[PDB]
Order: sequence, then structure tokens, then C-alpha cells
Amino acid sequence: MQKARIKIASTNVRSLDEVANQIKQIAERTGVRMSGPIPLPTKRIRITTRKSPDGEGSATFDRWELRVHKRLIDIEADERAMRQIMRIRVPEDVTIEIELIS
Amino acid sequence: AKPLNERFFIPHEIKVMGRWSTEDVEVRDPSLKPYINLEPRLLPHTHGRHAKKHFGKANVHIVERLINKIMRSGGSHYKVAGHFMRREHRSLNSKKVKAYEVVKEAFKIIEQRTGKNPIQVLVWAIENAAPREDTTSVMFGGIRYHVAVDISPMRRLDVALRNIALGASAKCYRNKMSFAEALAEEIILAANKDPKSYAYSKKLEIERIAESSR
Amino acid sequence: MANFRHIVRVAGVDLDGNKQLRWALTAIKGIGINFATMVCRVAGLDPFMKAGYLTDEQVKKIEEILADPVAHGIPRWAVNRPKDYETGRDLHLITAKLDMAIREDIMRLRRIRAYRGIRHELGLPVRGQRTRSNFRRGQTVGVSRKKK
Amino acid sequence: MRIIQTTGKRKTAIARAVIREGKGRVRINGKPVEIIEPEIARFTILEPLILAGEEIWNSVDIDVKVEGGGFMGQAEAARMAIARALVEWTGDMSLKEKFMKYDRTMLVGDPRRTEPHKPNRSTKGPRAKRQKSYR
Amino acid sequence: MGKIRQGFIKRVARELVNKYPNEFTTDFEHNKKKVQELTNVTSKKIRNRIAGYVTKLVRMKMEGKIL
Amino acid sequence: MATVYDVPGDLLVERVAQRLKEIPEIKPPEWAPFVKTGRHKERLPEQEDWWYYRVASILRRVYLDGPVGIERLRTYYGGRKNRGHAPEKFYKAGGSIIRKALQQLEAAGFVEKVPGKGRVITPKGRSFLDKIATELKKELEEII
Amino acid sequence: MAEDEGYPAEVIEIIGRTGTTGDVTQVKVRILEGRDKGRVIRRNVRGPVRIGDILILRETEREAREIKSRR
RNA sequence: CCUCCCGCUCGGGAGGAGGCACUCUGGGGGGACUGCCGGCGAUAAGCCGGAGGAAGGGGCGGGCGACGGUAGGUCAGUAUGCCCCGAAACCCCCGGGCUACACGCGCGCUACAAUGGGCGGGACAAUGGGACCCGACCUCGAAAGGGGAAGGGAAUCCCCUAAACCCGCCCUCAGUUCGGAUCGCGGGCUGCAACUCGCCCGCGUGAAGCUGGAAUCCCUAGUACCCGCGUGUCAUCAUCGCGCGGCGAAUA
Repeated sequence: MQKARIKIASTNVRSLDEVANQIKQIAERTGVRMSGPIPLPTKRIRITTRKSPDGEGSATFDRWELRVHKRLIDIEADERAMRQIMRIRVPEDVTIEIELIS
Repeated sequence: AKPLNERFFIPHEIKVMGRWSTEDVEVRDPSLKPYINLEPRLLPHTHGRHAKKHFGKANVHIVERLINKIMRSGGSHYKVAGHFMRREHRSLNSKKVKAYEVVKEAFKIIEQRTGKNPIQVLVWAIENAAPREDTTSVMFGGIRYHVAVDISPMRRLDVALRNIALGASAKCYRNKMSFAEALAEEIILAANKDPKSYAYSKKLEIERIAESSR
Repeated sequence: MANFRHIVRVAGVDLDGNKQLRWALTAIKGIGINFATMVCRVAGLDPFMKAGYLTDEQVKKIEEILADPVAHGIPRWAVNRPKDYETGRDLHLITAKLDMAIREDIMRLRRIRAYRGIRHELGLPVRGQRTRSNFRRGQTVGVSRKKK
Repeated sequence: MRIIQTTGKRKTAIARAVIREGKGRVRINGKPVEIIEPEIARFTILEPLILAGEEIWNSVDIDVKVEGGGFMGQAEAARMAIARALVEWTGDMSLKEKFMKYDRTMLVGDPRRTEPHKPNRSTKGPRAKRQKSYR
Repeated sequence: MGKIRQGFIKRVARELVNKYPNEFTTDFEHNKKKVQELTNVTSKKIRNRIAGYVTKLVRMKMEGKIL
Repeated sequence: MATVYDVPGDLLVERVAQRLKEIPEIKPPEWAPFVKTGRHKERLPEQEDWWYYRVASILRRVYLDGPVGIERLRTYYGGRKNRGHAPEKFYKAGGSIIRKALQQLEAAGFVEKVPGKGRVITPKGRSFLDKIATELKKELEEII
Repeated sequence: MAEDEGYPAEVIEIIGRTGTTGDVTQVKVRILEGRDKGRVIRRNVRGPVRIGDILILRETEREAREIKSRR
């Protein structure tokens, strides 16, 4: 066997949790021991911008959020038990990284 | 440094700034009793937020009130231990933090000469530095008067402490009167009602101009 | 103490006060506040005491650390001018050498016809940028070097 | 013995405190209460410990770790938690009501902490406008 | 500055005491359990208000005059 | 019954700085106070204490930290430099008083460079301290 | 100082507001001093003043007043 | 349980095993609604006061700006009606100009010292940004920086040190040890290249300014006042713009 890390991030809240939940449900029952889906930070990205193209009078200034959230999953299964679980549909728009070590 | 730690064993027990028992004094007048925080305890810095309510500013430790009307004068410019200032003024172009030191050294410099609990000399300087009568250029009904207006115990205190804190910064001006001193030599002479307190010269004039006009 | 005076004479006939040794030399043009405390070390005096508490014997130890400082110690960036007019290795500057050396190099440029020398004659900073309205309301920088 | 873990939070100095029985230990971020240089914010920490008594201060080990920016900030997070560490210990309403009548900065934090710097019309600070003079 | 409950909030609590008056009480949370099940929960904060008014509309219906 | 943890930093520093004169292995080299000093000084002081404090700190800091570097101890002092009317900014000290100091401690056996790339205390640097703090913490109870 | 005569008067009711600067708030006061006792005066009280506050009257012969009103 | 130090042998501290308790992270749920109690009000709406409580009566801070108008602002971001140019009002290039100044004003920074300066020591954050990019740590250099080199495409590493603070020491109110303009020199750094026109470091130089007329601006609480901190754009010009936490009020 081979301890795999699924490191899964997404740009929006609804898309990331459904995959994290589904990954912990399908893997649960087979030849997998699975450590729980741990939430790491939101590296919230602030873009802080000038609205007005005149830059004139008072110019009201847009605050921007890009929030990118990262769930992490350790798993003890084969490379074949890994693809079976990576079958799932996945939101657009959800990055799934795989490191493989023994 | 060892006296400093004795000043940490002693406030514990309980006493203001390390060695002034808050029982030494009493508020003899029943006017300035609910308006003053002589009776409660230990530290001014507190950060207990005031002006929250109608009289959320009466319960302010007398000394904390002192610290931030003694902190007042301040714009823009930048302070740090560097080369670096002024930026914290002849009255804290900056914080109550390095303010609280001044008032402590002024309690030290007013204790050194008078030898009384200095919280008996300052609470004796904020019942005398307040004028008992004021004229407002008040017009009511379109008719311009300059009138008898009597002063409230809360607005008394404020004119007492502020005139004490306004007088010292005219004297400290580029002068050996350090505010730790210039305040400590204002607080003795406002307690006395002396002819040397720029704070008891307005108290009087504001009642005396206001008596003429009535 | 080492024999009180209020006026001892140091660096020729120019006067040493009663302020503090490190501040009394700063005035003597050529010796500053960092260079005063470099010559207190070599000579062997207490730096924080008053000026004027000097016998005759201390006043001679300073005048020979001044004539040539690069002989006693004083690093080749911690001396007054290092590498002078392309052929002197290091020198000393004092009220007469500093006044002459800076007017010389200015006498040099005006003949050269540069954009530094005529920019010191018209009334201007050369690299400080704005002459647009600074020295404002009739005012003046005083350029180099002394209006006291 | 016992382990009663509490918290104390004022203007984002979060104090992590533990109250177990022992011999008069006062630990702050690893160092005794002695290491601090301002006398002042020390006395603030010291306020509750006398209101109850030295009796219970001597009989109990207090270790706190205050991860908070302020010097007075640390102290304040230390004032709120000791007081809550001593009210969980003995259990009575006598030590709780005695704190509340004195000050509410022993047993209430804030409802508020800090406000953002508003976009503003090209100047410095949340609440400020560029100076005018065009009249 | 000043406080006044919105008209959507009063339209809704008024007809909710009209259809099922007797399945409402003078407890806050219970009505709040019922309001949840009858009309939409567009959110949580409004769901406390409608419920806040319905309780007052059961206090006034005892009196004799209800507006 | 004491660590560097138990003693205030105002009483610890003249007791270790003396114990750096007395032992007497660490000493002032002449080039370091002269003009190879840290950033700008309103005056340069002719002090032994000056050298003995810049090192009496260095034995407390490597105690707390593991890999404590040169670039860390240059930036750890606190102090600025003018630019003009532009407000001041944060700069670091002279690396000359820090790179000879660790090496005067390294020959004394108080500090040693670890094989992971860094700077740690020896037992001789760790005991020199706990004895000087057992003397300081004992005196702090005697003195009201 | 010498007293003058401190003529303590505790306010009974706070009728409304006066002054164009707004500054006076007219308060009706009841007296508790050794000479008169009881007198009902309608004095020009400034600054924050609650119901049941104390106000040292300087002169006992006063009562300046202008009145109206809520609808 | 284990390695290191110290010890008055009572006892204090670090490491690793070990443990997810705590802080925290981000996803979800409850809690506040004039519900209750008194007073004012038409017993209605609503306002005031009270208790319990972490928090209260728009809780608090943002985003969220109708029909329109000033022929406001931008065709010099783009989109576009009309007109005009056609070795040119095109195109390529180097160099110079926008950074010229006797002066006037606007917006700001820095500042006129003892609530101070040096020196040393100690206790403290947060947003963020980081691959020709952040750069541990080690070494040389006074330093700016250079040489070597770990980790890091990130809760796991780096910028990083917060600054204000306080305690002791030296210094002892003068245009000064204030203040830093101006000028000589030595020296680094990026780019082809910083004289015009960069910033820093060191030594020398050491200007006005010692609290400012008429007049006038900003803001109402975790705010102002105050202190540093980051980022954008980005080699390099930041006393700017956006944004973070630390101290923490006056009056209404």
C-alpha cells in the first residue's frame, strides 16, 4: 500500500464541500483506511481597486474577494483504489492534487 | 528598580499607581460624589469604554480623565524610538500610554513637596478649578441675551480638569517645566486657589464676567 | 578634575568652551561629533566630562592626531576626505583646508563650464530637483554654508 | 488535583490559561510574572487576585499564555481569565458577584474589536476626507 | 436613529394569526417553530421578527382591540 | 532553582556583562567601538559595558531560539536612520559587532554551530547562565 | 472660600430646552437650604442634568423663563 | 517516559516520545424578537426606562444609489457618428524635454526638544506578499552589498524585525547633542545606460524654523487622536493610493 494525499482546493464554497463529503463517503467502504477531510486556510485574495476611470471628485473604491479554500485528505489504498474514488464528476473548477509516497 | 517592585507589592493591597491608598481622601460635598471615581480602584488605562451611555463618562477614574485631557494636542507626524518625537507634543500628539507616565511623575512631584496623598491635592484642585457660573451668548425668541446660566456638576469637573490641563502647556512651552512638573505645580496651586494657576484665573473671570451680564 | 579652565585653546588659537569636549570640537570647523570621539580614544581621555578640564599636556595630543589622522589609526572611510583630487591618498580637513578645498573644486568647475558650477552660482540645488516654488515667500535655503 | 481550562479575550489578546493546584506559580508566556518592565499593566493583572485573596493565589498554580499584540492588551487578557479561572475553581456566586460590582472587564470582553479603513476620497485613515478650500 | 418594523413583516404575521390562530402561543420559540413550516425562510433574522409580531398579535387578541 | 526565564532583563544584563569581564575570555577588540559601529549613533560611547551587553544578549537569544542567524541579530536590535523629511524607516545593525561576537563566544565554548546550519548553546554556555540567574533570582527575594 | 450662600436646589422636573445655541435647558427646581426651604424656581440649567440632580444656586432671586412647547 | 542545564533537593525551564485538550482554520447550526416587565402615547403605531444576558430596541461596519440634471468628466482605455492628415498631424531612431523658476496657491509629509536624545536590556501583533521570486543559515565586507546555500508554488518554509512600551545608565534646555536643507569626497545597487534625473551607507559640511494674521478644513467610539506593519502598481523615483493591527479619548 501507498499513503496518498488528495489535496483539493476550490474557488467557491458549495463546490468544494460536496466533493470532500463524497470522497469521504465512497472511500469509507472497500480496502481503504481514510483520515478525515481536514480544512486548511482560505488564502483570501484581496484585490483593492479604483472604480472611477476619471480618478475624479470622490471615487468609490471596489474591494475584491477571491477566496480559495483547501481541503486535504490522507488515504491508505492502492493506485487502483485511488482511480475508483477519482471517478466522481467534480465541479468545474475544483483542483485535485495527488502526491504518492509509501 | 527595587522601589519599583515595592510599588508592585503596595498597589496590590489596594493603592493607585503603586503607593497611594484610595481611602486617604473623601468627597465631602454631595454634589461631586456620583460624578467622581475616587471611590473605585486601581488603574486608569482601563479601556472600559465611555460616552457609551447618557452619563457613560461620569464613572471615569479621575486620573484617566486627567490622562486624556492631558494627552489632547496632536496631528499627522510620526514618533518611534529612532530620532523621532512630537509626534507626541507638549500634550501627546499620541498616546495615553506615554501620557500615563507624565501624570504618575506629576503625582510623584506633587507628593514630594506637599507630602499628602496626592489624590487629596488633585480632588482638592478639580472642586476649585471649575467656575460656579458661566454666561452663554444665548438668544431665545430671536432676542440676543448674555445670561445667567448656572453650571452642572458634570460640566464643572470638565472645566476644572481642562483648565488645569490648558494652563500647564502655556508654561511647559520650551521651558524647564516638564509636564510631570508643570502639571504637579498647577495641581498644588489649583488645589489652593492660588493667584498662580492659569486654571483658577479663568474659573474666577468666567463667574465674574457672568455676574456682570446677569 | 584636571585643572579647571573655562577657555583652553585647542586646534591653533580657536576656542574650546565649557559645554562638553565632544560638542566643543564640533564647532571647530573640520572636526565633527563622530570625529571628535575618534580622537578622544587615541589620546586617552574620558569623553562625557566638561571641556576646559585639561592641563597643557592633553592640548598637544589632539593637535598631532589632527595634522595627520591617517598615521594614528582612523579608517580610510572614517577620515575627513579620502582619495583627494585624484592623487592625494588621504588628508585632513580643518577650518582653512575645508574652506579652501570646497571653493577650489568650485573654482575648477566654473572654468570647466559644467552644469554643476554655474548651478551653484544662479542659486540652486543641482540634484535636489525642485526650484519650482520652494524657498517660498521670498525665502532662501542659504545654499552653503552659514547664516549664524 | 484538577485541570479547568478557560479563556480570556480582550482587543485580540487571546489568553490561554490553566488553573491546577500546587504552590503559587504565575507563568506568562513561559516567564514569571516578574519579567514585565511596565509596572502598570502588572497591577491590572493583580486586581482580581487580591479581590478574592492571597490565600487562593498561593494555593493554586496559574500558567497563562497570552498571544496578543498589546502590552496592556496582554495584561487585559490576563485580567479577564484569572478572574474567570478563580470563579470556576471555588464555584460560589460570592466571588462572581464581587467581580461584577467592581468592574465588567473581569467577566465581559467587548462586543467590538476593530473597524476597517474605508476606501475614502484619496486620504489616510478610515474616517477622513481630503481638505477643501474651493469656496 | 429610529425603529419601525417593515410592512412585509406585518402583512405576514397578520394572516399567519388569521388561518391557524389556535396553533400559536405566547412563547417566542414555538411560534418560531411554526412560522418556519408555513411560509418560506428567506433567512433567519426576519424569521425571528414575524414571530416577534405574532406573539404581540396574540397579546392584543385577548384585550379585545387588535389592529 | 532558576533559568534565564526567572530573572528580569534589567538585572540579568549587568551580572552577565561583568561575568564576561571577569572570566575573562571574551573582551573588547579595538576596531569595533572606534567607528565600525551599528548604523548611526548620536555619540559613539567608549564603554566595556557596550561590548559586554551586545554579547550578554547573544547568550540569552541563542537559548530561546535554535538556528539564530547573523541577519536575525542585525535586524533584532531596534533603531532607525533618517532619509530626510520623508519619515524614518527600519534598518539593521552593524554585522561587524555580531560576526566577531558569536566567534568570541565560539572560542569561549559558550556557543557552537550545529550541523543543521545555525547557532545553538553548549552545556558551558547553558551553565554559565543558570548559575548567574540562580545568583540573580536569590537576590530578588532579599530586596524589598 | 467664604460660602456666599450656597442655596442647594435639587431639580424636580425638566420642562424642555431654551437657548438658540440650545445651551440652556430649563429645569424646575425645589430648594433644600436652611433659610427658605421648598421654593419652586424655573432656572436655566446647562450641561448634562438628570432628574434628581443637585444644583448650587448662586443668587436666590431669579426665575428667567420662556416656555412653549410640544403640540 | 527520555536528553540537556541549574538547585537551597523543595523545586524552575527547553528538546523528542506522546496527546489532540487549547488557541486557531472554514463549513454548518443556535442566540436578539420590543419577547417580558414599568412609564409616556388614542389600550393602535412608536418613544422612553428596567431585569435577566456575551451581546439589544435601525446591536454594530460595508456593499447595495430610482426617474433625472449640471449640455460636469473621458472620444488621450476601449467601443463609435462626423471631420482632418497622407514621406506627412504618419514611421524609425539617438539625444533633450515632462525633474525648467522671480514668484502665487491647493493637498500632504517632516518639524520647532526634557511628555527629550544616546546606549543597552527586556515583553509583545495583524493583513498580507513570495519562482529568474521570498530568501533560512554560514561566511567576507564598517555598511550599503557581495560569495556560498537549506526550505518554499505554501495553516507545515521565507520576508520578520513590529513600532508605540518600560527599566537602568550617560546627557542637563541652547537655535543647542534640536532640525535636517545645502555642498566636498569615498562607496554599493539595478539597467546598455541613473550629468540632466535614482536611492542607500560612512566622514566632513550644517541652512530656514524657537509654535505662526486675516481666513479655513476634518470628524462623533474601538471612532478620532496616536504608533508602526503590509500590499498594489512594481528594476528604479512612494513625504502617494489601498489595507492591517498596537494605545486609546473629548463633546455632542
